[PDB]
Amino acid sequence: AIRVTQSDRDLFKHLITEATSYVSADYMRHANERRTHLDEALALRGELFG
Amino acid sequence: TIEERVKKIIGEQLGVKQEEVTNNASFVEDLGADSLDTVELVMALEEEFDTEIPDEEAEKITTVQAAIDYIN
Amino acid sequence: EMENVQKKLRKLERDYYQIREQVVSAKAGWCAVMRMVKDNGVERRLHRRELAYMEGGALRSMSDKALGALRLAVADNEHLRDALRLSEDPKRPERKVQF
Amino acid sequence: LAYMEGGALRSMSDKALGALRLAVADNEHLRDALRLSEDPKRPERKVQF
Ligand SMILES: *P(=O)(O)OCC(C)(C)[C@@H](O)C(=O)NCCC(=O)NCCS
Repeated sequence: AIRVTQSDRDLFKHLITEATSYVSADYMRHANERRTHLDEALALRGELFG
Repeated sequence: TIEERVKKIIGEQLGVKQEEVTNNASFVEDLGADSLDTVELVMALEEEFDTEIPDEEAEKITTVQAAIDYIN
Repeated sequence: EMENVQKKLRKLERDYYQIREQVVSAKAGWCAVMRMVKDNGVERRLHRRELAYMEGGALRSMSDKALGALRLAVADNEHLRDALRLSEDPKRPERKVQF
Repeated sequence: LAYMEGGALRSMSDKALGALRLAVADNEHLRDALRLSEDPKRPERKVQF
């Protein structure tokens, strides 16, 4: 039982951590860049209006 | 037409269904558009009709009815 | 002087319109991107908000390193491997969500 | 490669370095060269590696 559980725990830990890192990174960069573009657009809009 | 272009824009800027977006469908509650979502929605609406809205006049708009009213 | 300044004003108007259009398209795409992860991926796994304070470069670099490892990790499952390999295309991001 | 932008080059380099880290666990020498070269501002380092 110990062997089975150890093997499966290690495998799931590894795969989950790697996949999460990989995919959340691209997601979060998309999000941050969209936010930054919005911020830049707001700055431009305010300066243009002024 | 304008009254359907508004729904198209609102939907694809919030992901909400065409049915959910009635004239009275308030964005923050009915469509769940939060601060940046509301800003982006007004941005896309300005793009759709290549027109600009005053800051206070733009923020005043918070409902599909008010949005169309200002647009038309 | 004022006319000279209005010249810069018009240039800035053009720039702002460009930025506006870009952000509009970005939000339109992100809508479907979110509605993919909207299926219970967002909460604690795919969205990681602590990462909000870094730039595209670092995120992409670490993503590439993670993929370099994961591809060997996913050597087994052919269809999962295919999802990984295809989503490897940065131009079509939501693939990686589906993967 | 002149016909691609810097972002693509950086992505490719990092993607290669990932598999390199996985593989190099065998040899100390290549591992040391890697652990020194991976920093950006030391291209010569990578070359030695
Ligand atoms: P959300 O809670 O992130 O809020 C976004 C925002 C309403 C603060 C933003 O869209 C905004 O309006 N920023 C600019 C405010 C303004 O009128 N600034 C003056 C010109 S720079």
